This record gives sequence, structure tokens and C-alpha cells, in this order.
Amino acid sequence: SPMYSIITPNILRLESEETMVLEAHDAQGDVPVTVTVHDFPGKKLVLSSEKTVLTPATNHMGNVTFTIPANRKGRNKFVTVQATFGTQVVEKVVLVSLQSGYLFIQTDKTIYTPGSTVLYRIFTVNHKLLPVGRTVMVNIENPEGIPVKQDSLSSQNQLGVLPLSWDIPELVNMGQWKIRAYYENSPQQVFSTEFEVKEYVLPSFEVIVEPTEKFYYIYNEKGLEVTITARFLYGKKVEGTAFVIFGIQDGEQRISLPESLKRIPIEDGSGEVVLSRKVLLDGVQNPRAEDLVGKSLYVSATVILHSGSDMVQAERSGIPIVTSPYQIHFTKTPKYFKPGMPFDLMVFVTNPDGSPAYRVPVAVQGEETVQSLTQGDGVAKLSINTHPSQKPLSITVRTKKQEISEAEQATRTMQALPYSTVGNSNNYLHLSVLRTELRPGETLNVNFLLRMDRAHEAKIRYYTYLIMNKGRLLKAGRQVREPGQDLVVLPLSITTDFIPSFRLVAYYTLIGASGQREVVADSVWVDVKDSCVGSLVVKSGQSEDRQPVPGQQMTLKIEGDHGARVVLVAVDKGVFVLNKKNKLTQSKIWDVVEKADIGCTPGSGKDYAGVFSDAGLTFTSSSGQQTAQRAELQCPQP
Amino acid sequence: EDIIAEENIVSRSEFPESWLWNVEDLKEPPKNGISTKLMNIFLKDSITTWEILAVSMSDKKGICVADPFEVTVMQDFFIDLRLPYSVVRNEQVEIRAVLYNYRQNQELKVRVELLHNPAFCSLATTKRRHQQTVTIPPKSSLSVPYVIVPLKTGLQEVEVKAAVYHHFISDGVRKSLKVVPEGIRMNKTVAVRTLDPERLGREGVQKEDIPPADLSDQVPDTESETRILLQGTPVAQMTEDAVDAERLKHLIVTPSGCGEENMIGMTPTVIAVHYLDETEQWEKFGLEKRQGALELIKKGYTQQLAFRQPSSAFAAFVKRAPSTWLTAYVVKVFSLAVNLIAIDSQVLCGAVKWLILEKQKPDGVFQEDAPVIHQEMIGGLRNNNEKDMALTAFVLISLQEAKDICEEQVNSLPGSITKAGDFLEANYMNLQRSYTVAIAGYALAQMGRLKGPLLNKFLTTAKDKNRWEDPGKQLYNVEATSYALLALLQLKDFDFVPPVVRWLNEQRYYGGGYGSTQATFMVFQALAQYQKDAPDHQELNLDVSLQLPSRSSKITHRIHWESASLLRSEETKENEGFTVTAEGKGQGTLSVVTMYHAKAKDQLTCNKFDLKVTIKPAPNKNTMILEICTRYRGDQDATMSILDISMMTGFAPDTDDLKQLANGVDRYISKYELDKAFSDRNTLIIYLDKVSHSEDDCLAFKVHQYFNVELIQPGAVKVYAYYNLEESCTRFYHPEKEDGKLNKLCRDELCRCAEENCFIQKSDDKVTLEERLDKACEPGVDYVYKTRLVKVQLSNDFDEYIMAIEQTIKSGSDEVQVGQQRTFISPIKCREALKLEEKKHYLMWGLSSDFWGEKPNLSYIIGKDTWVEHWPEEDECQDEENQKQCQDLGAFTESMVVFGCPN
Amino acid sequence: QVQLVETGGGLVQAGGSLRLSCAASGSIFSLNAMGWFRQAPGKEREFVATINRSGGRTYYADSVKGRFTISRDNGKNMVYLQMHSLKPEDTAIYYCAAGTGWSPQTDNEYNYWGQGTQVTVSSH
Repeated sequence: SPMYSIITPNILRLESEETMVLEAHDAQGDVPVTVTVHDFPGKKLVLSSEKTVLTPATNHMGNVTFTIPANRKGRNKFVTVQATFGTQVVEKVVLVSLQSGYLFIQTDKTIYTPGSTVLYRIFTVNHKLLPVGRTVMVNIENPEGIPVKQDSLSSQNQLGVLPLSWDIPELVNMGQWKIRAYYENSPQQVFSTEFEVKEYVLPSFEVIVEPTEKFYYIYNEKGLEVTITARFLYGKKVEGTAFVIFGIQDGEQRISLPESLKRIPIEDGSGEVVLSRKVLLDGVQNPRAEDLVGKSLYVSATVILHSGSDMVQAERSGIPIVTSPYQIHFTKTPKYFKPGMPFDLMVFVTNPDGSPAYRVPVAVQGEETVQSLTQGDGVAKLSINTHPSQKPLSITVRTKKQEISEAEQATRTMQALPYSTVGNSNNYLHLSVLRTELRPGETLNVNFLLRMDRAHEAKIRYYTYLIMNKGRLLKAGRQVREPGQDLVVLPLSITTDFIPSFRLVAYYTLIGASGQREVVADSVWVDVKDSCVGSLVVKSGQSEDRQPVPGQQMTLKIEGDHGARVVLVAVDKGVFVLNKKNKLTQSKIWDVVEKADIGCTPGSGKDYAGVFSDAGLTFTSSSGQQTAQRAELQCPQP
Repeated sequence: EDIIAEENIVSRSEFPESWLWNVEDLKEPPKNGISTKLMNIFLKDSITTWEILAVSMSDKKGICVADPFEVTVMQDFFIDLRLPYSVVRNEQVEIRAVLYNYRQNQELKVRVELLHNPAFCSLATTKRRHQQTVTIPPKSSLSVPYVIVPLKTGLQEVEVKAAVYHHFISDGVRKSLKVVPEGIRMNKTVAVRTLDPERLGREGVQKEDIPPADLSDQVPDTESETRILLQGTPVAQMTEDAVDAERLKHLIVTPSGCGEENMIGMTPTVIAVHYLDETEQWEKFGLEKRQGALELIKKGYTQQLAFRQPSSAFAAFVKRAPSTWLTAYVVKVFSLAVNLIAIDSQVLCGAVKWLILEKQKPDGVFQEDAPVIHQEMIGGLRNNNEKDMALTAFVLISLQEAKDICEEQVNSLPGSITKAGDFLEANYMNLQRSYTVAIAGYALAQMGRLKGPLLNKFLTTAKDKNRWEDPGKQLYNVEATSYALLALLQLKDFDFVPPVVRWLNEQRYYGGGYGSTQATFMVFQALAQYQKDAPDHQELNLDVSLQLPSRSSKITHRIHWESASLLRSEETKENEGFTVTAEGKGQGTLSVVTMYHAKAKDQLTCNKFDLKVTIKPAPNKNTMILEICTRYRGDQDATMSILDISMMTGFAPDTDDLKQLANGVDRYISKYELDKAFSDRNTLIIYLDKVSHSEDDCLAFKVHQYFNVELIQPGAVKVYAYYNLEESCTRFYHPEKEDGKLNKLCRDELCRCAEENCFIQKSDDKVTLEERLDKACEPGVDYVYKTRLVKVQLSNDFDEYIMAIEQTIKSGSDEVQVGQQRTFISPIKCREALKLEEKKHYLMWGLSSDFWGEKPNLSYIIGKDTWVEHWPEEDECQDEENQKQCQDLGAFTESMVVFGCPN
Repeated sequence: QVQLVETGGGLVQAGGSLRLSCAASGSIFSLNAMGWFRQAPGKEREFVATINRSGGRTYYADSVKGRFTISRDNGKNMVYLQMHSLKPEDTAIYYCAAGTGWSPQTDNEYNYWGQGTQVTVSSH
């Protein structure tokens, strides 16, 4: 009997083109499909109605692109997605988020004086980071939360760039001011940025407070060594005196160490100062040194020129106290395994400041024979064979750094639960892929391993893989399998459409053990590097063997995409000495995209239904096989 | 002599903090998909590093943030004018012009000058320049201190020019600071008036006159800003909460049995889905359960047609007689079921077609033949005294739920409805049961008319004005109040509803059970209509428009429940009483706050330290002892502190004294300062490991005058702890000036500089009669008097010269008569320069800008533009030396008095 | 960058005079030092005269101290060197050079030089 299956994202967006892939498994002849989208709990309104036919030439594989119109308290809203294959109806109630995308706010400066003007731009993009034309509400509120200016712009035909400005009055509050913006169609998603209002003048030099290591080893007898670096904004070394004081920070309580106050000279733009281990322990009331693990250290330096004409304060905070220059994280490793099939550990090793650590050997305890090395992304793959058993898989990974003693090594333990199958039957599907920084232009060899009974493997002749990128269906295809090919390799072309990451979910279906229609699926989250979809570079358009002079003409070279609108700003680096928060970077853009991801898990689920839902997909068939209903916009919280 | 600043220096004026806020489009033809646009920009005057950030937006590529590109702008030699953000009016400060020399092995000799500005009081005047020559070793810098006093508020400008000797290199910096008045910024609340047009005011409008800012501490002639904050107060119109779906989980029933038993199981499932669909509690109840109950509703409609008689009527069995109540109740349940599931409409209209042909007497009465085997489902209609009027109202409600669906099928339906309504009105004022008035209170409010008295009897039969009650089982009364709620919601009345719904919720009746057919169906059909039509909030909609006489327009704001403009601030620099008109529904808050300059202590200086600085000529040309004593004002000793010492122009500290101070236990003088040359060392920092709070810590060192200068600028000493530069204390020292302050004359927070000469220095022999007339006939010269010095009131701040106006040679803007007296003021430094003697006569003229006090007590100031010439007596002119001057003065008077000034 | 072209030279008698005009490629404004240098046959290149950016300051060599007068026109991008009371020891190739302003009496702070022009003052 034929099983008709439909797949949509877990969450649908308004005015956004969502994709719905329609399949007709084990069927002959043409299959006409009428897809309709109605409201909920009613069915009176027809939000969209597209038609298509699943021809056997395409192996009954087609898609239908719809768009939920934005005709629209404090609760969730749903829609009825319904595709009628011939006379069989397969429907699924899908959660809908009232978002029309993202809003990124850029201010010309990070800090402003009373009386000056705040020039700020707002970039209106959708979930694909492409510019859109929407009505955007903008607010500027003081530290007291009182909105002092409210705007309402139309980004239509503006190429997703809304330039704005506001004159800060002279009689005004000091502190952290906010710029808050949200879409008119989705007013529950607000995007914000801060800018400080303060009375200042620009300093003439900057101060860099750099510890010799980006952490503090609690058993290091040398203490926390810090190098104070001061140089003028135009690139000349500073001579002066530095006042450096240390402190410990437990959560949000800061405890200054007055005994750590040192006055060091700044000779040739540099100076060094140490927080001894005894001063740290004495200042925090002589506890057992293990109690300080988990807390952080901050350093405050004040450099004064020997002339006394200018001075600058700088602070380096968030220096964690650790027992291991390394941290091990299983946040990229699946938490479910398939009994009898290899389990691929994705061990992520970081330095204490959060940056990925390079060339750090890691190994699983109890084996001593499986030992890998972390790549540039900080990830090391560890494939371990698992027993065909329903027992939990407790895994402890430790670093094996040569120059490091066993006390200073890092460790972390995770547990993986066995994938539950329907009726305790043991048919699985494993997707394995190497984990290193993947970039466009490369080909990804995706391995389709099949662990199942040999009395039915001849019935599986194709896998159906789907690719999820930025909450939409990018590519859905078929991986042909021949009888006896327990492993087939899908060479996937990684183009710029896969930035910043994507999910590959695949499944096979058959009628096997008791004549029961069985669907087996698996998914894997593949991270790609990261860059711009296009490109943008600003550099000098002149020889510039000369150093430019105040008032001198300069040629600027801008290289980018054809037809792109480039917006510019030039800021004095003395501004950043006063405030360097809320600056737009590409890394912050990818943070917004991944937080909006409707997939919650790096691997498979407890069953076939859990595989689709965890990857952010719905499944529904005429044979009753379907996924559980999803009614929460956010992911489950661990 | 050579003025090196003749270099025609155009001072640097552009520290914009950000610029290049431009928008460019890459229209050039791409090479390998990359378009390159060349852009000419003009760098600003700042000597720093610029960070240029570019962001691109593309139709086919999206948004891209470029990596920052840096541009460093520098010179070899340049001035860095370290100017503070703001300076208090009439407070003396020391700015720092730092001169940088990045030559590799060339020691520069620079002539640096502070340009005169009438807004400041400095050593630079209109006739005197503050020029000095300094030496800057290679790869070093020198801080040139300048002492100034701002004299007028606003954005004032400081310009410093410099030019190096023997090299064609020059530079100039022209920055500006803000001069803020001696007070401190302070904010006061003018008014807090709550807006409620339907509780305050009259005829639906509320007028609120706001008084102007009631300040009494304001510094005179200072700006104030009044901020008007209109903000709506959100409330949560009040509406009664829906019943928690956890208490309704038992209403999902699998319908079974015969014609009457199937409807008993179908009722709680249809009414539960109907109530949960309206309230949308499926998320908190289980979204998966909605489809299962939807199939049980289909299962009920499927098995009820098995007992639908071929006469389109309903009975318990296919051999049982049809019922008027059971047929009307299937119409009541099937009509409410159409909204969720539908199959056949001729079944619903077929029962209504039979309900009028067979069971409608032209009296309008519905009479029951009673084949209803289950008396459970009947509800309040069972055991009813007026069972005849209560049944006419029950069937009439069933026809209405199916009237919008069977209007074309049953064309005789509006006739039976009108007939049924006619029977109810007649005997409505004769009923004595609360159930009959309640069900026939919803039966005449539904698309019908209840007369004024009928509405009064319907509202007055509610005991405690919240519930309908009668002796009998409480399921009859809960059903009755449910009918009375659907009536209050059909009449669109909402003043009697809140206490009615509150009672229904406090009943805690969740349906289900024995004989609960009517009670479960009505209590959730009524509570669903309450959630379908309801006025979550209290409907905020305020149209508040403020009329201000400060402008020619009225700014209005529609404060909807919409969250776009919950609060909207309106700043008005004008301080005037304005009117606030507010009308509409809801509540709002109005906040009016005025910022202003409050006069207080200017006591904000030296709030953390005591500082005593004495300079004594205690005994290479000159050598004095600079003594500095400081004391911290805390309960404990202060931490590491700084002594920022500035030398008076022409002086440098003794090197051997500094080396002995650096050897101190609680002191530190950096090796950098000790290795400095004796000359070009006008600043110094002595670091203190601690400064006591109990005693004054005193240090002293000798200073030598290595360069003789005509004017000595006062040195300064500044104390502060390392963690707070704002909490500082500066004392000035200078031999022969009071507390290190530059000479100024102040009165009522208005000062004028007194560093000028003293008077026009032209000699009495180099001036001629024509030169006197040409000078005095200028329009700038306001007054020309012949005076007689009566008294000389000597004071330490300034000398007062009381002059009797002997003759009014040219009367100015001051109406003074012969014989009257006017006071002429001059600083004490001019006492020896003027050489004024009592009872002597003088020729005096000056500018109107030298007036001082008010008109009744007008004083004259002897400034750089005031002419003071000795007038010898008539007998004194007999000498040959005074012959020339007396011939000029006597002629000067006759030429001005008799003929005036042409042009 | 900027290059220079020297004109106004030629052959003259012992006692007479002539002025040399220096033409600039780009805007001579903001250029602090504009100097003239000469190199006699058999001798080294020596300093003649420098002029300020605005023209308010000049420096001359002792040999031609009271006989030459340097001037510039920033609006015309021109430098001049009026040579009066010539001597037979002034026969040299005259070079026009752009400078930075630092040490304007030495050639070590001039990065842009000109072609030069021949000024022959014969004893006949």
C-alpha cells in the first residue's frame, strides 16, 4: 500500500515563502496533490491553495511553495496544513510565529555627549538575511524606559536600509540608552541596541590590558601576570605611569582586592604587573583554593602620561579561574545513539576565554585506543562502536596534552540514550560525515549506513534526503540504493546557499516485519564556516607610502557585489576607548540566525517521529505515521 | 623683532567623533563578479586613527559587514589641545596644550601663543600677546599650561598657534568647550495629574491647566527645559477569566444508546469542543485530543440519524411517538455543531419544518406530548409551575439557532417566531418563577423585543442582582442564570454582566454527571459567547491634545490600546503655563518635569582634599620655596594620590630637591622626571603612597628662575586620588595674586577681565589736538568728561576713584549733570600706573562697554580703551611746559562743545 | 605625487639680472617648504633660498644673501627666484624642489625635484 508523506518546518512565518515537500512512497502512476492552508481552530479561511502532480518520472518527489498572509493576544496561533493526495487527506496542525525576519541596528558611535546627534541605521531582512520591504516601528528610550522618539518607516524600495537620526538634548540623563525596533506584523519580536550617553572628551591614547593567558590556573604559583600596553591613537608608544588593581567576580558581585594595587612605570609603551596567588587568597578571606574555581578575575589599569595632560582607564574582565587551560563541551554531539551502530562523538574543546583550541588531543576513558585531534574549529571526531543493547551509553572524554600534567587536564561526561524503535523491531539508519570547518566550493561525502535485517534489505532501493537551511527547505532529493549496498555515499555540493549551516535529514520506508509500514529516519547538523554570501572590502585606493595629513584628500577603494548599496561611517578609535559595545559584526549576525533555528537537537530522536521534530520537520501520512504536535516556539530547555 | 606665528597658521578645527555617513552604489561593471568603486574623501583635521566601517545590502547576495579599515592621520610636529568637556562660568582653570616632537634626533625651539578671546580672561589681552618660547627634545613632548577664566556661557572657543624656529613648520588648534553656569543641574517635579475623562471633568472632556515651572533656586538668566510626558496607564476593561480546561477533561464522552441516550453522551462533547475552540485552551489542554473528540461528535451525529423518524422528527425509538422537546433539542445541538462539523442541513431544517406544522398552535404555544423517556435531559422545564410558558421559550430559542441556517428552507419560520413572541409578552408580567423569566428573558431578547417593564422585571428578578434562583434543584438555577447571561449578551448590556458571570464562576460547576444535559450545554454556550463578544483590558482610547501658547499649534495623541505610542514626550524650552485637554475612555498619567540650573555651592570644588600652596621668596636670579600641604577629608587615610604640579612661567624645580623627595618612604617621583633637563620642565607629578586624614602631609622644594619674563603666569597644584579624577582640588600660587586667581571684576555673577592695561598708553606729548578730536569723535567713544578727583577709596580688590563731573564735554548714554559724582573703577595693579591725585582735574573718555552697574548706580570702568589725561589748572598753564597741553585741552573743549563731531 | 618644471633661465651678462619661474604639477598649497638649489660645474649642489608656505618666512645663503629674492604664488602653483646683481660665480644649474618644511636649508628634506635650468653669467 502507498504511504503519502508531507514535510514542513515546525514553525511557519508570515509573509515568508515556506516550502512543503510532498512524497508518494511505493506508488505507480501520477498522483495529483492539492495543498491547502487553513486557519485554526477553524477551517473557514483559505490562506493558500497550490496544486501539483507527483509524476513517476521524478520518483514521486515534488514541492509546493506557499506564503501565509499577514492579515493579523498573548498565546500561540496555528494553521491547518492539508495536502490531499488523490482522495487521501494528510493534514498536520503547525505552530506559527508572528515574525515578518530580523532587524539589525547600527549606530555611528558607541558613546555620545549631550547635544550631539545619534546617526543610526536599521537593516530590515527576512530569515534568509535578504532585504525586505516592511513597516518597522522604531523607539528611542532613556535609561528610565521612557521613549523620547518614536518613528514608523516603510523600508519598501529602500533596499532594506532605514537611515535615521536623533538630536540628544542638552538637558538629558546619563547612562545606557536603548534603540528598540520591531516589525509591525510581528510586534512580539523586539530588537535592541545600546549607546552610552556621557560627558567626555576624546583621549589621545589607548590602553590595552592583556594577561599572559586568557585564564588563570588556580594552582599556578606565578599568579596572574598582566601586560599593560599604552600607545597613542596615531601609532606611537606612550611614556607614563600605570595604576593597576585586581579584583575577583563571582557571578555579578565584584570584590576588589585593595592589596593588589600596584603602581608600575610604562616604559616604551609597555609595563607588566602580577597579581600574586597569596594576595588573591588573602583578599578573598583565605578559602580552600578549589572554591575560587568557576569565578573570574578582572583587571583595572589607569595610565597617566608623565606630563599629566591626559589619562586613560582600561579594564579587562572575565578572566576565569580554572583547573584546566581547556574546557570540553558535548554541545555539538548527539545525545541519542543507535545500538549496534557506531556513535560519532563531536568533542568541542575551547580555551578558557571561549575561543576554539587547536591541536588538543582528546580520548575516551576505558578505551585508550581511540584518540583524535581537534581541528581549527575546535572539534575532534571520535567514532566508537556501541553494543546492540538498550543500555545507556556513558562517555567520559579527557584531554591528553603532552606538556600538561594529569592534574591540569580537562574532562567532561555525557550520556547517550538508545534510539527507541517501533515495536522493538532493530532497523536503523546512520548518517556519518566528517566534522571540520566546511566552506563553499567543497564537496561533502555523506555516508548512508544501513543496519537492518537481511530478510528485508532488498526492499530498500532509495533514501529520501532533505536539506534544511535557515528554516526552509533548500534541496530535497533521492539517494539511490542497490540491493546489497549497505553503504552509499552522497556527494553533496556545498554552495553559498548553505551558509551558515544546514541540516541533512534522510529516511527510508518499507513494509517489513509483520507487514507493518515502517519509516526509519536520521538527521545530522552540519556547520559551515562562515563568511558573507557576497563580499565587501574597504581599503586604500592610493599608493600611501605617505602617511596622510589632516585635511588631505584620500582615495578610498570599495570592492563588492554589483548592484549593492554600500553605506559607510568613519569613527574616531578614541571613541572605542570610551565605549565599544553594541557594534555590528558578522559573528553577531550568525548568532541571531542560529538562535532562530527551529531545530533543537544535533542528532536523531527517540523514534522516527522524534527525528523529524528535532530537526524542525513535520511528518504526516495516510497510514497514520505522523510526528507529535509542536506548540512551543522555543526549544526544550536542558 | 620676529613674530614666528607670521606663518599664516590656519588652525585645525575639524574631534568630529564620526563622519563619512554616506551611501554609495556599486554601479561600475564587475570584473569576476566584483565591482570596484573609487571614492575621494577629505580627511578631517583630527590627528588620530579613523575606523571606517562599511555595510552592503544586495538584492541577490543579502547583507554583508566588511572588516574595519583604519586610517592613521599624523604630523611631526603638532599641538594637542587637551580641553575639558565643560567649564563652569567664572571659575579659573588650567588647560594643557601638549606639543609633540616626533623628529628622530632634532631638538625643536618653538614659539607658542595663546590667542586672545574676549569670552575668556587670560594673560592675552587686546593689546598684549601671550607668547613664549619652549624647547622640545626629540621624540618627546612638552605640556604648555594656560590659565584662563571663562566669562560668558555657551560654546566658547580656545585657539593655540605654534611655529618652530629655523624650520618652516607650523601648526594651530582651535577647539571649543561648553561654559555652563556657577550652579549645578537639578530637576524638580512640576505636576503629576492623573487623566480620567469619565471620572473627572465634565461633558466627557477633562481640562487640566498646568502651572509654569515654580523654581525659586534658579540661577538668574539661565535656560530651563520643561518635559511633558503623556503616558497611558494600561489595565488588565476587566473581564472574567475562562474556566480552566483541566476541570473540563471529563466532558469527552463516547455517545451510545438509543435516541435519548445518544444525545446525553453527545451533549458534553459538542459543548466542550465549542467552548475550547472559542477560548483556545487547546494548547494548555492537549492539541492531540481535539481530533479524537471531533470523531466522537461525528459518532454522535451518525448514531442519532438511526433514530430520526421518517417524518423528520425525533423520538427515543423508531416506534416511539415524537417529542416537541426532543426534536427542539436536536435542533439546539445540531445547530451549534454546524460550526465545527457538518454533513446534512435538510435534517436540521426538516426538524424545524415539523416543529411548526405539528406543534404550533396559532396561539404561539409549544405544547409537549411528553414521550421523553429521560426526564434527566429536560432540565428546568421539568417540575416547573409555568411549564407552558417555559416550553414556548425553549422551542423558540431552538428555532433561532437554526434560523440563520434554515431561512430559505423553512419560509414559515418567521411566522411561528412572531407568534411565539406574541404569547410570551402577554404573560411575561404574570410569571412568578425565576426560571421562566430567565429562559423567556433570553427568548425575547434574542432578535426580539422585551418592553421596558419586561426588561425591568427581568433585571429585578435577579436576587442580589447577580443570579436567578428559585426553589428546586440547583441545576435548574444554574441553567436559568446561563439563559440570563445569553440575554444580557444579546442585549449588549455589560453593566449587569460582571456580577452574573462572577457568580457562575463561583458556582464551580464544570458540567457532566446525571441529569446535567441542560446545565452542561447552557453553562458553556453562555460562557463561550461571553468570550466571543467581550469589551482582557478596559478599552483604553484617550484623545489628549495639549494647547500651548508657546507655539501656534495643538499637538494631539490618540492613546489607543495599541502599543505604538504608549508614552510620548513633548519637550518645550519655553517655560509657560499650558493647557492639557484629555477626553475618551481609560486612564492615563501626565508627568511634567523641568530641568534647570539651581544655584548652590560652587561649593563643589575641593570636596575631598584640603590643599594649601604657599610660595615664599626664602633664600639663580630668583629662587623661591614652593610648599604644598594636603590632607584627605575621609575617616581613614587616602590611597595612592597624585600631585599634578605646574610651574609658574620662567621657573623650574631644583633637581637635587626632587631626588631627595623621590627617596621618601611614601613618595615616588618617576625616573623619567628626574632625568629631564633643567629647562623645558614646567610640569611635574609627585606620587604619594598615602595622604593622611589626621594631619597635613607637607613637602617643599625650591624653584629657580632660569628665564626672566615680564608677566609671570600663576602656577597650579592639583590633588586627586588615582581612582577619581573628578574629585580633585586645585590651588594656584603666584607672588604678588590673591589665591592664584587671575585679575577679574565680578558683581552678581557677571565678571569682566582685568588683565588689560590699564588705559590708553599714548603720551601727552606725542598726542596733538587733531589726534584728540579724531579719537574722541569716534562713535565708540560714548562719554567725554572733564572731571575732578574727590576721593580715592582704596581697596584690595580694586581702587575706586570718585570723580566729580566738572564739565560734560560729550554726553553719552548716561545722563549725568555738572556737579554729580560717578565712580571710576580700576584694578589695584593700575594704582601706580594711573598716578591719580585728589583735587586734580582730568580729561576722560571711554567706551559704553565700560559701564558697569545699573542706571541709578552706574559705575565706570577704566579699561584699555579709557583715556585718562592730566588736566593742569588754569594757573599751571603759565608754565612753558604746560603751554602745549593747555592749548590743546582748551581748544579740544571749544571744538567739541560748540561745534560737535562731524560724521 | 608632484613634479616640477624650471623655466626662465638662459644666457645673461655679468652685471644684469633675470628671474627663474618654477611650475608645479599639483596644487603647491599645503607644501611647507619651496626651495631653490644650484650646482656649479665642478662644485657640489648648494643651498640658495627657501620660502615659507604662506611666504612670510624665507632663508638665504650667505653668498647670495642680499642679492636674491624668493617669492611664491600659491594660487598659481608657481615659485620664483629674482636674481639681481649677478656675479660670475653664480653660473650653475638651478633646481626647484618641493620640501616638507623641516630643515628647509638642507636638501635632505626635499623628496620632489625638478629638471633644472642653466643660468650662465659670463664675465664678458
